[PDB]
Amino acid sequence: MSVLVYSFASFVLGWCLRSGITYFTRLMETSS
Amino acid sequence: MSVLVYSFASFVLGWCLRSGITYFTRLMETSS
Amino acid sequence: MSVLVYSFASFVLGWCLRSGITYFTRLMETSS
Amino acid sequence: MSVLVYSFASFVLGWCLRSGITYFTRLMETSS
Amino acid sequence: MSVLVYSFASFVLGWCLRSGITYFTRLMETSS
Amino acid sequence: ADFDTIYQAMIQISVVLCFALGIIAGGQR
Amino acid sequence: ADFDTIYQAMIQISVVLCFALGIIAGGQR
Amino acid sequence: ADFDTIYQAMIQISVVLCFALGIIAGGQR
Amino acid sequence: ADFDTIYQAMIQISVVLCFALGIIAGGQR
Amino acid sequence: ADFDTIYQAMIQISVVLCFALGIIAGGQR
Amino acid sequence: DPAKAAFNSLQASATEYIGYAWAMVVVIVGATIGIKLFKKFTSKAS
Amino acid sequence: DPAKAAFNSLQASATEYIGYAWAMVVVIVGATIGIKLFKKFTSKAS
Amino acid sequence: DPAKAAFNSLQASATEYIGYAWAMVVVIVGATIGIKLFKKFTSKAS
Amino acid sequence: DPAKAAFNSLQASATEYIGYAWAMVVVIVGATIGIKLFKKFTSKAS
Amino acid sequence: DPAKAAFNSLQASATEYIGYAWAMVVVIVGATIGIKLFKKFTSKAS
Amino acid sequence: DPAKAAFNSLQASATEYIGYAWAMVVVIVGATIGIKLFKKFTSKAS
Amino acid sequence: DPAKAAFNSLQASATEYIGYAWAMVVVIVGATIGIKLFKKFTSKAS
Amino acid sequence: DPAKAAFNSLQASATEYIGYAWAMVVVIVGATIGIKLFKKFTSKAS
Amino acid sequence: DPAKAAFNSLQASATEYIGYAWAMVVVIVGATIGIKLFKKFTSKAS
Amino acid sequence: DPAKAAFNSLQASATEYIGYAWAMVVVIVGATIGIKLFKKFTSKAS
Amino acid sequence: DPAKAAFNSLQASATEYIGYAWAMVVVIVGATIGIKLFKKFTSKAS
Amino acid sequence: DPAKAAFNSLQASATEYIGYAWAMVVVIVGATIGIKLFKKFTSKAS
Amino acid sequence: DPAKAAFNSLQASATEYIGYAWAMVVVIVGATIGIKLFKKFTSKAS
Amino acid sequence: DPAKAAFNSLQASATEYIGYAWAMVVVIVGATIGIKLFKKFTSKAS
Amino acid sequence: DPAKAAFNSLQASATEYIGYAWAMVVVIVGATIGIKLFKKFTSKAS
Amino acid sequence: DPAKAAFNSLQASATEYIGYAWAMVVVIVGATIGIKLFKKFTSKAS
Amino acid sequence: DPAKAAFNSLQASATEYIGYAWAMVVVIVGATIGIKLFKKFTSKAS
Amino acid sequence: DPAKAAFNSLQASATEYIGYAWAMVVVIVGATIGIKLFKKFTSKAS
Amino acid sequence: DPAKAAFNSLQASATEYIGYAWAMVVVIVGATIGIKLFKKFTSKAS
Amino acid sequence: DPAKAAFNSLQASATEYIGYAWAMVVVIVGATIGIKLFKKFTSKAS
Amino acid sequence: DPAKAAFNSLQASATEYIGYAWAMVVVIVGATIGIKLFKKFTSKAS
Amino acid sequence: DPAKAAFNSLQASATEYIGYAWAMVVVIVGATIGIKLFKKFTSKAS
Amino acid sequence: DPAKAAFNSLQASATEYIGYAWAMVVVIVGATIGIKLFKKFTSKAS
Amino acid sequence: DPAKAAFNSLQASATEYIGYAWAMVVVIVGATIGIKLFKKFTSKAS
Amino acid sequence: DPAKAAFNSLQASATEYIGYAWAMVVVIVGATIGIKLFKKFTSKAS
Repeated sequence: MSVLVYSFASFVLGWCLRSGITYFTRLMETSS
Repeated sequence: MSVLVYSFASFVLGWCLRSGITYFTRLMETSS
Repeated sequence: MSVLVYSFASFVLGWCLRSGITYFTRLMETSS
Repeated sequence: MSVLVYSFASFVLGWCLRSGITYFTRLMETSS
Repeated sequence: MSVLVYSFASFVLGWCLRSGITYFTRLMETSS
Repeated sequence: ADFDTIYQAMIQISVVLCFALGIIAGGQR
Repeated sequence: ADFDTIYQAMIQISVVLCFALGIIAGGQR
Repeated sequence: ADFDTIYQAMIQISVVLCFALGIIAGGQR
Repeated sequence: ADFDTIYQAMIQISVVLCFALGIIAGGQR
Repeated sequence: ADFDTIYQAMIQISVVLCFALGIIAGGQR
Repeated sequence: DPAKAAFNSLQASATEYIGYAWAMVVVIVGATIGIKLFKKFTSKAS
Repeated sequence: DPAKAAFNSLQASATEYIGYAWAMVVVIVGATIGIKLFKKFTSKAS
Repeated sequence: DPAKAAFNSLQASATEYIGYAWAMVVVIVGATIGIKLFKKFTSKAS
Repeated sequence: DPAKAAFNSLQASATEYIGYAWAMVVVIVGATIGIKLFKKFTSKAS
Repeated sequence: DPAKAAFNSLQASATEYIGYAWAMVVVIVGATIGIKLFKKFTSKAS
Repeated sequence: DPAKAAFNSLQASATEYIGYAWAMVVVIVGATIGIKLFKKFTSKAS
Repeated sequence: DPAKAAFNSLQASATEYIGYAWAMVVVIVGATIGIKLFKKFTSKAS
Repeated sequence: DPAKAAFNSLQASATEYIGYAWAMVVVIVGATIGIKLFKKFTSKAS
Repeated sequence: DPAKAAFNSLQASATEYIGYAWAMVVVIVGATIGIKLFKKFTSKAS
Repeated sequence: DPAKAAFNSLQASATEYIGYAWAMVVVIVGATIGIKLFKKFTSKAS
Repeated sequence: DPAKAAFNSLQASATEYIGYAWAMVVVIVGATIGIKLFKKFTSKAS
Repeated sequence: DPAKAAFNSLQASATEYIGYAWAMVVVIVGATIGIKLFKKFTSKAS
Repeated sequence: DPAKAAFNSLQASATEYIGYAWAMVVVIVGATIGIKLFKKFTSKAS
Repeated sequence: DPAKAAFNSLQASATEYIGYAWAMVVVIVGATIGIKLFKKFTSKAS
Repeated sequence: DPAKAAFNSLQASATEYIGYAWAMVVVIVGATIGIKLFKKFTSKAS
Repeated sequence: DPAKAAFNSLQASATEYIGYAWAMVVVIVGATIGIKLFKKFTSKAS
Repeated sequence: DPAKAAFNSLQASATEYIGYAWAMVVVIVGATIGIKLFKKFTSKAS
Repeated sequence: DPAKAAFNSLQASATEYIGYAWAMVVVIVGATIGIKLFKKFTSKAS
Repeated sequence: DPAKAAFNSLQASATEYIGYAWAMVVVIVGATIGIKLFKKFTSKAS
Repeated sequence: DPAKAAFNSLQASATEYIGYAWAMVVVIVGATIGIKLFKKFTSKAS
Repeated sequence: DPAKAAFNSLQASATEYIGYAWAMVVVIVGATIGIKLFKKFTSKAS
Repeated sequence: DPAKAAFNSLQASATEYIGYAWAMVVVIVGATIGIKLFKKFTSKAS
Repeated sequence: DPAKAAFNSLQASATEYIGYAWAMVVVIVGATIGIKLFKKFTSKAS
Repeated sequence: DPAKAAFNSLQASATEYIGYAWAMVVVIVGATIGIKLFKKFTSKAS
Repeated sequence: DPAKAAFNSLQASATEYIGYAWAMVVVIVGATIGIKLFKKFTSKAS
């Protein structure tokens, strides 16, 4: 289960890092 | 066929979990 | 060439099944 | 380097074939 | 760690090359 | 376990990945 | 290390890739 | 079965995955 | 070279693929 | 053929997949 | 081609969807133009 | 062929997945287009 | 066929909306025209 | 099907979301049409 | 159907607005015609 | 089955990920639709 | 259920906006109608 | 019902304006008629 | 969870972004409505 | 809530604009009615 | 080269797939743009 | 045909208004003409 | 072609509306001209 | 070439729509202009 | 050239309306002038 | 480059598509502007 | 350049429309001024 | 754990990538929203 | 924090645009109102 | 407050125009009344 | 970092693209506002 | 800043347009008032 | 640099369009203003 | 390093692919923005 | 400066129209005043 846990953690890390950009861009765009 | 069945089940699980977010966001957006 | 032919057939099957949903949704949306 | 060269050629072939559809659809859509 | 470092460098290279197209197209589109 | 075991498993993994990529490609409007 | 080791690891990698492709496919509006 | 068998199968799987990723990349408007 | 060599390389390839799929999934607005 | 043969081929397949995923991620507006 | 059957099914399904679309377009456009013309003519007719 | 057997198993699994997707797609599109048609026709009545 | 069910439900929804919309158009148009004609004739007669 | 439970959960969740959407649509459309009609009638009423 | 209930409510809301509007029209028109006739008939008689 | 064990572990991991996504989705959509409703209703008040 | 919380928060936001909007509509409409009626009657009386 | 209160306040303001218009029109008409009658009577007397 | 830290960072970052959005929305909407009302009132004020 | 504060500010900004507008209306209407009555009464008297 | 043989087989398979896609793309775009041109020109006739 | 019924009802209401306008105009014209003839005849007689 | 059939129907619907509109115009214009000539000729003759 | 077939079909569709649209424009424009000119001259002659 | 034919038909209809307006204006002017001259001549004779 | 042939085909295909687009744009824009100008000039020409 | 050719054609189409419009204006204005002067000069002379 | 070491190395690499993305995102969004705000406010000044 | 820098730069851009826009609004509004008031008073005085 | 300064400047310009209108109206009224009185007095004297 | 060179190239390319965008925005907005203001002022200037 | 330079240019372009517009207004208003006073004073004197 | 070539080509295209557009604006505006001024002066002189 | 050699080979292959993409992107965007600018400026000339 | 040339040409055309209007108004005023003076003088003489 070790490689599954760490591979899944890598996927969640990637979503979290990029989602911060997506939310910032979307909020600022609809804000103006 | 075991690895095919369980790998396919993983794909369907992923679609089902995320599709719940997509439908909620889309419906609420067009609702307003 | 067997695994290439069957793997490619799997890709075309997936495109065909989903494209039926995409076309139906798009046509009905622009229809209204 | 052989498998890299042929795998990359496969990627470029796929982009070229599909991009022809994308450009045709986009141009005709904005044309009307 | 060698294959991880070089595989990650390949991903960043791909993002950098394509992002140049995306930014150019988006800026010019909203410019007009 | 055996080479044949790895071969059969790899083939089944390949077709299920190609189907998933097919769904993603087909869902691009 | 052992063939069984590679087999088990490959299976766990496959399910986690299929889930990620599932999220990408499901997030296509 | 044999190492050559795994090698040839892996190469054929690679080109068909790269083509599918190519279609997904090309279909991004 | 050795089974351990293939095992370690495969694991490192898996995490870097899962991160890339994570970026693609997160960039879907 | 040889373990080294499989190792080198797998590495070359990995970098070309990571580049393709990079193009897909970068083309998301 | 092992997936030729899937393409053939999609082709027979697509022609059905196009018929569905044209039917719904005609009814929605008909009502929209009808209401708009009714309001325009009644105002011009004083 | 091992690949043939894998593809045949995938065909059966695919029909389950596309059956699930269709049952969700129908209801969702019935709701979104109905709220779109609702908002449009109310504003047309004006 | 789930596709036919989706089309039929949306066709029924559209028909209902068109009927309700036309009814409201008549009432609102009648009031607007009635007020305008009243103000016009009351000034001509006076 | 190992993921049939996930589909069943999505189905029960979707019907709840559709109810949420219709409720919010009715309140927003109601206020929008109400304000618009109020301004229109007061101007026609001089 | 949430649609039917909302459509009936929007029609009733329009009907009550028309009632309020007509009351205002009568008050304004009555004063307008009254003042005009007052000035006219006063000049004609005296 | 090794695949069964991997899938069962993934199910537990998936509930964590979908719980994280839901907690972010709720707040983000509460903000975007609120700034959309804000801009819309201010302009409607006009 | 995070979905219910999201719907409830958005429903509360919409209700607040509708109330504030209606208040501003009344004030702005009153001024516009007041200016128009003033200019109309002051010319009739003069 | 915010609209009902708003319509009532607008009609109350309208009635106020009429009260003032009628007061002013009586003064203006009285003045002009007075001048006309004065000139007419004096001319007839002489 | 090895990526719980990443989710916690995203959560603290999201609440900051929502504050940024509301601040910019208020200033842009304020100027837009202000300019529009200024033009409307000056024309009504002749 | 940033929304409430902004809505109150937009209402106060509208209120102050209405005050400025009414002042301008009185000045313009006063001159208009004054000039008209001046020309009318001068002709009636002389 | 084993990779060369795989790529050559893929080239033949690709022509089948792009031939399928083209035959669907043509019909679908012929329908969507025709319903777009239809709705546009009807509204232009007005 | 909802439009046909609506147009017929609008024309019927229009004919009603004319009936009332003609009745009022006869009364007003009769009154002013009567005053004119009375003054003219009495002046000629004396 | 569904397009041709719909276009012909929208043209026929416009034609019938023009017929209804012209009938209403004649009724309104007839009363307007009649009342004006009545008041004019009565004053000219008597 | 499937691309040429798609362009040719869409070019034919556009040509048909333009012809039908121009015909309806002439009929609707003729009615609007005819009503306006009739009302203008009937008042000048009367 | 559909526009050329449409413009020519509109101008031809306009010329038709003028022909009718001139006929009616001759009758109305003749009648009023006749009454004026008759009254004037009879008064001068007696 | 094994896929240079594919790029060369895409390049020769793209220049053909650009020609198709410009041809369709000119015809659609021509009809749209023509109809709009026709309506504008006929109204200005009375 | 397809752009230049289309732009020149749209300018020539506007120029010819202006020619048709001016012809219609002269006809309408000529009748309007003629009828007005006819009624005026007839009254002045006789 | 070999997977632990790979994930820890990825964490360090990820911070480099997200630092690069952030430095580009900031500048790009500063430009696009500024040209959006520019076009919007110029047109609002009107 | 790159996010704060992005927000601050966009907030500064918005503030500059609002200031420049308000200045141009005043100049353009002043000209429009000035022309209208000039034409109104010059006709009243003349 | 840019709006406050703009409204004050517009009202100041309005007051300027009134000052000029009153000066001109005094001259025009004086001239016409003078001619009327001169002709009247000379006729009465002779 | 083996791909640091690629990021550095993208950074130097992005600042060039932003300059290109601002240049094209200024020319398009300038022409758009210029044409719009020209039409507005010429109509106000009669 | 390209923004500042463009905003200043658009303001200067508006200023020069206002100058041209005022010149045209004076010419048109001068002729209008001149013709009206000419016809009025000629009738008053002779 | 392919990017510079793209920008230069688009900048040239924009410049051509602006020139052609301004020419057509002048011709169309001239006709509209010419018709309006003609109808205004012909009525003042007549 | 085997990975180093693979990455270096990929760098050379990447420059070919990005060179191909750039040569297509330039022409395509030159066409789409030119038909967008064309449609926009024609409609602005109006 | 295309706008400067266009404004100058519009003002030149406006000055042309005034030249023609003044010529016609002199003829019309001369004719009516001549008839009035002729009738007045002949009546006084006899």
